[PDB]
Amino acid sequence: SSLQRASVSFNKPGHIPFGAVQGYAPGGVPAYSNKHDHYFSGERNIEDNIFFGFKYQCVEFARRWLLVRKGLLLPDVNWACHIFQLKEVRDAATTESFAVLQVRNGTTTKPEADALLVYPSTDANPVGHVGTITEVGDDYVCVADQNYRFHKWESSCAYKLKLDHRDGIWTIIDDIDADEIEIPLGWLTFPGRANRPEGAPPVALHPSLHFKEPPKPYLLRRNFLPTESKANWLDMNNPAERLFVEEFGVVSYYESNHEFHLRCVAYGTQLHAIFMEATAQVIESDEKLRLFAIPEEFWPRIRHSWKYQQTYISGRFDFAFNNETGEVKCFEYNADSASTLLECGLIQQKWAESVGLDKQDTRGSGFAVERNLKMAWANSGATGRVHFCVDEEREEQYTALYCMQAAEAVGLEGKLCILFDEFRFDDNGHVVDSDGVRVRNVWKTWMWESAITDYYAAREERGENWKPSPKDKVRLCDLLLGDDWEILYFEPMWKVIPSNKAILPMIYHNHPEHPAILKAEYELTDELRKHGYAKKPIVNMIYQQLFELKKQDDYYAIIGGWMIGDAFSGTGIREDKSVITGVDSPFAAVRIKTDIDKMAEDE
Ligand SMILES: [Br-]
Ligand SMILES: [Br-]
Ligand SMILES: [Cl-]
Ligand SMILES: [Cl-]
Ligand SMILES: [Cl-]
Ligand SMILES: [Cl-]
Ligand SMILES: [Cl-]
Repeated sequence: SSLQRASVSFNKPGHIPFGAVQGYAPGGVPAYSNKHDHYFSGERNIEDNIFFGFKYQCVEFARRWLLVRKGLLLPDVNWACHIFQLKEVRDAATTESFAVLQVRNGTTTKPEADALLVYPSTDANPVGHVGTITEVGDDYVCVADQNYRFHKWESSCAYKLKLDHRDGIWTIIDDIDADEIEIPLGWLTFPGRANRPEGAPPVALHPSLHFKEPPKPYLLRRNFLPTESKANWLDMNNPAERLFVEEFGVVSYYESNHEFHLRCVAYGTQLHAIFMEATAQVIESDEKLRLFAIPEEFWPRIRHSWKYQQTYISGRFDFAFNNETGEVKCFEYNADSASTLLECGLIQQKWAESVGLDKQDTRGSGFAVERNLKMAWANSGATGRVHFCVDEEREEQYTALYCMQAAEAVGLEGKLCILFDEFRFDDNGHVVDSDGVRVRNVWKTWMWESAITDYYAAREERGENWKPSPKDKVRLCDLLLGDDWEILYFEPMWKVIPSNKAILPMIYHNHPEHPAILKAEYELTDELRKHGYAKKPIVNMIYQQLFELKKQDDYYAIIGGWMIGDAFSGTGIREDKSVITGVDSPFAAVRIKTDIDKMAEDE
């Protein structure tokens, strides 16, 4: 019991883990959990060179289901909804094309089982959706799919939809969520092909239907000569974009193929899982917590943080990438607070528009950022007012205002706080703001170390019998390390752990397979002496292996990879001919070369 405000996590109640079997469609076709809406793993489902789809999206089910159930291969389709515009599929054995029949919703045709129901594209759901209709009642249809609902099925389908019948017309309506009604376009039948017998084994596919090995990934430094350029290209009204300009006063950017971007989504999301696992191990060990130099006095608190709050908004990986070898290696996870968010999720596209580089065939590397900040916030567990707290530093202010825009977009109320005078103590020692409201949610750039130092400093300046009264000005340590441990902090206190170089030998030991992990040890080893090592200490030592930074046009380049909530949501670059300090280094635009040009990340 004990915990007055609810613990929060991104594992929502109802939902089952990514990849757990939710249930089976008739014929023994399993539906896997995609964790939650709009989650994207970056990982392909391939058995025996048959590319089914992405782990686990809605089309992936459609396609898997069609093979097992009818012996027919659904062709490549970028957006679910485009399925309704298919005229033909293909035969698993002969490859001969095979005529689907398109049957529109809201006509005089009743729907029937073993059809692919297809929802349209909307301003509110841009790729649409595809399910299988497994049964058709008098007044409903049953649907089997992936990536719409996340529960353990209580039957052979995911859900039931209304089937309306008035004046001769049949209309499947999805009004389950009464404030997000959708009407499907219609459904594809496959007239002439019987279901495969139930408990028949799967057909083997003609090898000319094997997945074409994708192109090897590349990230390549390009030079462009803009024909059209815009004098003022940022929106000076928007406060975020203003503080940027007053901070920073034939061109260049990087081009990645779609495969490189997929490789980052997959490596990103997996590294995040790996760091989180590691972070649990540290949290449960007195020894490891002393190693990370967390003072013993803060263990109850950090441990509490870890139990109480399993949500978080941002963290940034630092990668190197080598074009010839294909290798992506991760140096570190700056999960407490990273610069570069506004640049990545806005300024670089804005810029690209200014030099006319947003042609049809490429996209802004951080297109997802905006939409995923909203989803982090919407699912963060924060409710009521959120205080965004920063220093007299513009870089932090535009970082903050950018997450406020996202916060305010999803129903949260926001208040930017520069330093600590917006706050006061009330009659009972609690921290409150200028309108008299008790603090409950705090997003901040202020670092936990800075707080821990201010706490130790504070400890004499007033003493140890001291108890806050309205007389006392609020300090950092009161705003982040006061007696109210149930304030949600964004980036929570446990985020110091995965940010700490001491986690690096632990993630190496737990998962040395991972193509992105670098060998790291607590002690020098003969093998590190051969490969080359860096001796990186902490807040004794850790030793990590070296990776070559390869140059293009003489520039070294480090890649930043954002986690926004649990989404890997984009990449940016900083480059330098000498040393990428990224306090003072030029940021570089990353563009992805790809309705024939749209992706799966949008689902
Ligand atoms: Br609450
Ligand atoms: Br940084
Ligand atoms: Cl897919
Ligand atoms: Cl009605
Ligand atoms: Cl058979
Ligand atoms: Cl403890
Ligand atoms: Cl409130």
